[PDB]
Amino acid sequence: RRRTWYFGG
Amino acid sequence: SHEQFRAALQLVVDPGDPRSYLDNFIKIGEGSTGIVCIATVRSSGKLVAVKKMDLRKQQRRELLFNEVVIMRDYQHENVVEMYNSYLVGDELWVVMEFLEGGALTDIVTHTRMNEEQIAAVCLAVLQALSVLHAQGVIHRDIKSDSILLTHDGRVKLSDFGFCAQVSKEVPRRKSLVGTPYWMAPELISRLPYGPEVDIWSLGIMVIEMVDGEPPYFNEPPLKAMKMIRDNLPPRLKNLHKVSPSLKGFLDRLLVRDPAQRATAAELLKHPFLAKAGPPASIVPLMRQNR
Repeated sequence: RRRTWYFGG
Repeated sequence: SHEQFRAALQLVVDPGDPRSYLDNFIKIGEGSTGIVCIATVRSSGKLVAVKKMDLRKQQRRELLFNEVVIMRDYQHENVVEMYNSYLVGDELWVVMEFLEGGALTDIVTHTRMNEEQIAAVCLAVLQALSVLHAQGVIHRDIKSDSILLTHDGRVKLSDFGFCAQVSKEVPRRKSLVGTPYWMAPELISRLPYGPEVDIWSLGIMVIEMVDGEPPYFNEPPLKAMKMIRDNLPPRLKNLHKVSPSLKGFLDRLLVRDPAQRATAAELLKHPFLAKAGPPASIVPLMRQNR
């Protein structure tokens, strides 16, 4: 998969 | 609260609706934050690109302000030019330069680049990064999908929706951000990190350009991340095909210890980049030519 993740902070 | 976020973005974008001057929207691409269309400027017939991002479909809404900060503050020859931003209904639209050559992804998945071409890409990318990193901006999503080309083979960095700033008061970032296969080991370990993470992601892009795929691409995301976190730096599938020069270059990028990894500024002096061809040398790789 080429999708960007955002989870931090 | 959607309505609350719509009001905030409205204070930050340009007034108006660009449908008042654009015709013939044709979708050409999907991103992490939304879609990309070509549009025709009605007064002149010129082509522009329009990025459309639905405020309701975002992992984190407030990252949409990234596009405004970059547009307002961080323009450069190897960075996609952004012209204007608008709130249209529930969507942020950014009207931007149209890179008619498409993404570097279409290339690496379909042909083999030679080292002149790889070096040309890396030089263009490192020029953008040296300037951005000197101003404390970290892209955080370097991969072939983020690199766009003009019809005459110029290379530009795009897709700044996930970027962050570091500075003397906030010297490092802590967010888990990126595309799993291209994420730096310290970022996956949740160590505070800095611009050095784009350098590691660029090394993974060099593996894309040589092998066609990042390492562990056949592994599910999480497993690939564990292996990046815990194993020695990943190896080219095709080590036998790269010059000693390209290999020594990659060894400056895929350094596990962020303190030992080369900076962009240092990599601009690496002898591997002396192979870099002009933009014309990239042209034959594009779909309309190969």
